[PDB]
Amino acid sequence: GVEIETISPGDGRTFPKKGQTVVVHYTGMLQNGKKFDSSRDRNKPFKFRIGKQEVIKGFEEGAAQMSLGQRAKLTITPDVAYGATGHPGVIPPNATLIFDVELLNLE
Repeated sequence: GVEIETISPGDGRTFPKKGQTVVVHYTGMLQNGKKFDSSRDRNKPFKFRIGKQEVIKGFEEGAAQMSLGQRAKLTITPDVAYGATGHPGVIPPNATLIFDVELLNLE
């Protein structure tokens, strides 16, 4: 599953709903802190819809637990990331992933 360690608190009133577009900045890393993806490096906030499987299950689940403005570290185990396969070239098999996620807006 997903564990969340808060970095900055959110507002505690605005949580993502099912189907809702959330806008985040994120950095996706392997368990050693090696970055494999970052919206920050693109200078473009990333949008996806909660519960529509547009991102890995753990990312979606983690963001659903966050309130607007919150920044959190998500620890995501392989069964809710890329599993035993992994992502060839990108994510090794059975990889635990760490995402630094900031919830910037809900649409």
